[PDB]
Amino acid sequence: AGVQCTAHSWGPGRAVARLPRKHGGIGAYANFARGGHMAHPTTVIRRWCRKVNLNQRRYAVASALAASANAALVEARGHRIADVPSIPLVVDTDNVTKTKDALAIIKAVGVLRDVERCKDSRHIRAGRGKMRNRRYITRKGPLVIYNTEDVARGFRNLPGVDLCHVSSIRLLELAPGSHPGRLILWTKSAFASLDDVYAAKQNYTLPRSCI
Amino acid sequence: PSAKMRRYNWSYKSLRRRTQGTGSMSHMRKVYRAYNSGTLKANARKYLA
Amino acid sequence: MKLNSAVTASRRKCRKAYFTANAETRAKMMSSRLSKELRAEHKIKTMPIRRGDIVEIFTGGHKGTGKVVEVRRRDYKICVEGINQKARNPEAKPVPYPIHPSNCIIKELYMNGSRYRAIKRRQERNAERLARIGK
Amino acid sequence: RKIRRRQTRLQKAKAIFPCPLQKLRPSVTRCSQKFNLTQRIGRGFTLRELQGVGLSAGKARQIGIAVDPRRKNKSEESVARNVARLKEYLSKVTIFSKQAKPEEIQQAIQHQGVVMP
RNA sequence: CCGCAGAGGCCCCGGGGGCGAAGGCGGCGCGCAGGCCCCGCCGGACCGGCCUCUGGUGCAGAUCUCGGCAGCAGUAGCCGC
RNA sequence: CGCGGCCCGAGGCGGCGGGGGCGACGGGCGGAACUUAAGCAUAUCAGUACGCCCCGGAGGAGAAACCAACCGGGAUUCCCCGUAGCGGCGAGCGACGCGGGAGGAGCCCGCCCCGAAGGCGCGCUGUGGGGCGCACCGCCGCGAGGGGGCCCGAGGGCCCCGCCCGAGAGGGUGCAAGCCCCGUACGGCGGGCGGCGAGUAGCGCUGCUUGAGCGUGCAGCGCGAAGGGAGGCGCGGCCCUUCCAAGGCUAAAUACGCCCCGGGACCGAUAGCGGACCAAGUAGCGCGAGCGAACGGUGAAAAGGACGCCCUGCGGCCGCUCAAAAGACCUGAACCCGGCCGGCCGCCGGCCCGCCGGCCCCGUCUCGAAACACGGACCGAGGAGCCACGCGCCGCGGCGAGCCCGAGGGAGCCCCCGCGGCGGAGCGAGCGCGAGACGCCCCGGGCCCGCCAUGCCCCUGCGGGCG
Ligand SMILES: [K+]
Ligand SMILES: [K+]
Ligand SMILES: [K+]
Ligand SMILES: [K+]
Ligand SMILES: [Mg+2]
Ligand SMILES: [Mg+2]
Ligand SMILES: [Mg+2]
Ligand SMILES: [Mg+2]
Ligand SMILES: [Mg+2]
Ligand SMILES: [Mg+2]
Ligand SMILES: [Mg+2]
Ligand SMILES: [Mg+2]
Ligand SMILES: [Mg+2]
Ligand SMILES: [Mg+2]
Ligand SMILES: [Mg+2]
Ligand SMILES: [Mg+2]
Ligand SMILES: [Mg+2]
Ligand SMILES: [Mg+2]
Ligand SMILES: [Mg+2]
Ligand SMILES: [Mg+2]
Ligand SMILES: [Mg+2]
Ligand SMILES: [Mg+2]
Ligand SMILES: [Mg+2]
Ligand SMILES: [Mg+2]
Ligand SMILES: [Mg+2]
Ligand SMILES: [Mg+2]
Ligand SMILES: [Mg+2]
Ligand SMILES: [Mg+2]
Ligand SMILES: [Mg+2]
Ligand SMILES: [Mg+2]
Ligand SMILES: [Mg+2]
Ligand code: NA
Ligand code: NA
Ligand code: NA
Ligand code: NA
Ligand code: NA
Ligand code: NA
Ligand code: NA
Ligand code: NA
Ligand code: NA
Ligand code: NA
Repeated sequence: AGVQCTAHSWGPGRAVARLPRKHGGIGAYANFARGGHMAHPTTVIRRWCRKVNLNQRRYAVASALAASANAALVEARGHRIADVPSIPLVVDTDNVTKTKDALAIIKAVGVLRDVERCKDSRHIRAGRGKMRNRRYITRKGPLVIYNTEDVARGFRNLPGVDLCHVSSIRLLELAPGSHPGRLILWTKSAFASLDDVYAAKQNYTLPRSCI
Repeated sequence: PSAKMRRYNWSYKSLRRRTQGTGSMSHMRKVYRAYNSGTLKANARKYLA
Repeated sequence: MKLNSAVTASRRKCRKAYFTANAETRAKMMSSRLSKELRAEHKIKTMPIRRGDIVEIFTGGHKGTGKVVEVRRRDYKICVEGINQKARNPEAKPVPYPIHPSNCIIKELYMNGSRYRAIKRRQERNAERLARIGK
Repeated sequence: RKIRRRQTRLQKAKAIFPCPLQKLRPSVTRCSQKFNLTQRIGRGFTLRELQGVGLSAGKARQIGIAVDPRRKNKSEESVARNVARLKEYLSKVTIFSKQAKPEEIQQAIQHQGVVMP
C-alpha cells in the first residue's frame, strides 16, 4: 500500500518542495502526501498473546470463586439478589429440557428479578461497532454450574444466563469486566464434585487464608 | 514472432495488465465447473478402471 | 443462538444477499400471513403473494382492502387496486402507492392447479414434523 | 493444526478397527554417558530377540511387531530385556479369524497410544 | 491530569432518544488551565456518564500534500499578412 | 558381370507422443551493486535481487561406504532445545550430534545358474524364470408464539396485560420488533559355496564454494587401483570400533498465490487495494519499453412540480405534491463576497466608551534577531519516536534450593498432562584439581579453593601428606 506507483524527487531549483513526485508532478510516497504509505505501517508480527504461570491462573480462579460467595460483593457488582435465600445458592434440579421448567425453577429460587433485569436491557450500541457485527448489547445475568446433569437445553435461551461445566470453569465468566462478584447457581452434583475437583490438581496447594 | 511471450518480473504492473483472467477464459471455466460439480471425475474413474 | 458454522451472521453479507437474490428467493421473501379462517381450512401460516388474490392492509397510512394487480419483484412491493397517491386533477389515471407484503393479510387466494399441489405438498411435510415432536 | 491432526488420527483408527494405531517397539538405552542409565523406545526388534521367542520377520510384521534388521545387540542384558517384552506382548494379543461373527468383533476394544510404555 | 477512537462491565422494575440523537450557529455559567456544562435557533436517527483494557490518539510553520479561493482588476492585453 | 545373407544408411506410409500458458509454494543453473566496516582493496550485503530452463498437487529427500566412544543407537522429512568454529581474529558470520515430539514401510537391478520356457515380424551382442548346499463433502426439506389504548406523515414509540423457546444468531419492513415476513434450534438421504557397479575412487596442480580450520563440497587437466571407506591437525607404522561408494524405486508427518467459504478490540470515501460510482488497469499521456486519474448519499413513496396571470419569445409571479422542498437534490462549517441596519481604526488595563497609559513579527540556527538573515497571501482537511528481536538496570506478582502455558497429547480459545534449559562451585592455556572460621545488616581484617614458586616427611611414587 502506497508503493505501487513510480515516483522520484525533483531536485532543488524548480521552486517546489523536495519530496517524490509522479510524472505529472503529483506528490507521492511520503506519509504527509495524499496517497502515500504510512510512516510506520502496522504488521502482524506484533505480539498478540501474553504468558501467565499456571499457579497464578489457579490463584485467580480460586479467588474469584471465593468472591462469588460473599453476598456484599455480589450486591456491589450488578445483581438483584434481595429475594435469594442463601449464598452460595445450591439447587437440586435433576434434568431440565424445557425453557418453561427452567423459568419455573428460576422463579422458585427467587432469582427472577436478575433475569428480567437483562431481558429488558437489550439496546443498540453507540458508535462504530454496530456495523462490525456487534450491534446489540445486554446486561449480565446469573451463571449456572452443573455436572453430570442435563440443564443446558433448558437454560440456553434465557437472556443473560451462561453455562459452565464444573471441571473447566472460565475466569472471564467469573469476573465479567474484571469485577469479581458474580451470582452463581450450583446444582447439587456440581457442589459435591467441586469438593474434590481441586484434589485432582496434582501437587497443588490452595493458598493460605489471612486476616 | 518468438514462440514464447515477453514477461519480466521487474514489472508486475504489465503482468497485471495482460495475463490469464483478463479475458473470457471460456474453456477453462467450463472444465473447472465440470470438475468441481459434475461428472468429469466419474468419467475419469470409469476410463481408468 | 446459531450453531451452524456454514451460515453467515455478517451484516454486510446478509444485506448483500438480500439486495442480489435471484427470482425464486425474491418470490419466497414476499410472503404474507393468512387470515384465521384460511388458517383453519389449510393448516399453513404464510403464503407467497401472487397477482389476483385479496388482501387487507393492517398497518400504515393506507389501510384498506383490495385485489392485487401488480407485483414489483425488484422493489419488494405490490400494488393493490384502490390504494393510490392523491391526484392533482380528478381526470388523471391513478398512481398506485406501493405496499410491502409483510403488512397485509391474505383474505382469499387465487387458486390454480399448481397452487393446490404446492399447498398439498406443504401440508404433508409438516405432518411428519408434528408426528416427530410431541403427542 | 491441532484439530486437523486429531481428525486424521480418528479417521485412521476407524479404518483399521480393532488394530491399535501403534506397533510394539523395543526398549533401548539412551546413547551417551549423560543418559546412560535410562531407557526409551527404539525402532525395531532384532532377529536374535525374535529367535528367542521363535518368530519370523514376516509373522512379526503380521501381528503388529516392528522389526529392525539393521540393529545389532551389544550385550545379553538387552537381549533378555527385549525377549521379556516380546513374551508379555504375545501373552496379551488376540487374533480374530475370518470365521468370527461380526458381533464379537464389535466387542473388541481398540488400544490407545504407545503399546506398552 | 484534560481531550480523541474502540473493547469488557455498571447505569433498582432496568441508562438518554421523532414530546427530537449526532453535527452546525449564537449566548450565559464553572475551572489557574487543558476543557466542560446549560439555553435559543437549525437539523432529522442515534448517543454515553463512571470502573478496567487498547492505540495509525491532540498542529501555525516543513520553498509541507490535496482541494477551494482573494487582492492586484474591469487592470495587462485582443499591433504580422 | 549379375544375386542372396548380414551390417551401416536413405525416401515414403500408418498409429501413437512432444511444443505453449500459470506476481505463490518446489527443483536446476547463471549471478550483481547500493549498503556496513564511521575512509577502503580481503570481508559483508548474499550463495539475495534479477535472467534462463523444468515438473506437481505438492515437490525434493530417503532404507548407511551413518553417528558415536556409551551398562550405545539405527532410512528420509518436519517441530522444540543450544556454541564448537571462521574472521584486515576487525566489522561481522555460524552448523551438527545427544535429548523430547509428529509420522512411520520397505525394496529392486547388474554380476552368478538355466537358455527362448519370453511381451514371438522382436530377440542368443540375451527375452523370460531363479541363489546353490546345511538347516468429512454434497443434496433435500419443515419450522412456534400479541392484543388494547394514546399519539404520529409512518411506529419497531409510550402505558397496561399476555404467549413461544432444543428457536432471545441475524436481515427486512414508512421510527428501538423473540411473537409482521424471511431466517435461527430440533431431521432424512447419497457418498559351506558362488557373487557384490573403472577412465571410476583416489592423488598432483588450478578455480569456485563452506563454520570446516596443512581442505566442507564441487569442477577442469595430468596420472590412475583392488579388497575398500570412515572415526572434525598433517606424515609413516601397528591395532580397535564401525560400514560397503562409483546402478535404481518408494506413502505419511511439511509448504503455498490465484479461486470458493467463514471470522475480525481492522479502515470508513484525501481512509481502505491504483480501482465502493451499470463502463478502472478505464479516460488520458508517451515513437516505444511504459505511465495512469477524478467521480458515493432526494424521498417512506417520483407522488419529479396542478391551475391562473403577465411575456414578440426568453422567462417571471402566484400557488400545487410532500411531514418537509429535501426541487437534482442529506446535513451544509471556514476563507471570500452582495443588500439593509448600526459604528470608526489592533491587543492589554481603568473607567459613567472614547480618553489616558503600556505594547517592534512570529517560528528557527546563533555569543547575539524587529532586523537590509531564512520560511510564511488566506482558509479547510491530512501530516512526523510505533512495532519485532537482543542487552543492562529498576519496580511489582507467584513459588522458592529450586523453578518453568516448550513442541505436543487429551475432542473444552480461559480446563488437564507435558523435556531441555537456567540456578545449584570455582579456578585453570591445558593434563586437571576443588572451598567452612569468625558476622542483625554494610565496610574491613582473618582464614579456605584454583593458578605460580618453594621446604620437610612418606605409602601404591614426577604419586600422597604437612607447611
Ligand atoms: K488514489
Ligand atoms: K555468500
Ligand atoms: K547564523
Ligand atoms: K540572503
Ligand atoms: Mg493509502
Ligand atoms: Mg461519533
Ligand atoms: Mg428518517
Ligand atoms: Mg485506529
Ligand atoms: Mg494548518
Ligand atoms: Mg486596454
Ligand atoms: Mg510421420
Ligand atoms: Mg539496503
Ligand atoms: Mg564504507
Ligand atoms: Mg557514512
Ligand atoms: Mg565512500
Ligand atoms: Mg554468508
Ligand atoms: Mg519424490
Ligand atoms: Mg416461521
Ligand atoms: Mg429485527
Ligand atoms: Mg554396490
Ligand atoms: Mg565465502
Ligand atoms: Mg582422531
Ligand atoms: Mg511425500
Ligand atoms: Mg480511494
Ligand atoms: Mg480597552
Ligand atoms: Mg497608547
Ligand atoms: Mg532548525
Ligand atoms: Mg549549523
Ligand atoms: Mg554570525
Ligand atoms: Mg527571532
Ligand atoms: Mg488534522
Ligand atoms: Na448539539
Ligand atoms: Na499518526
Ligand atoms: Na516447455
Ligand atoms: Na496440473
Ligand atoms: Na463526507
Ligand atoms: Na437520511
Ligand atoms: Na531585541
Ligand atoms: Na539557511
Ligand atoms: Na516568501
Ligand atoms: Na563479610
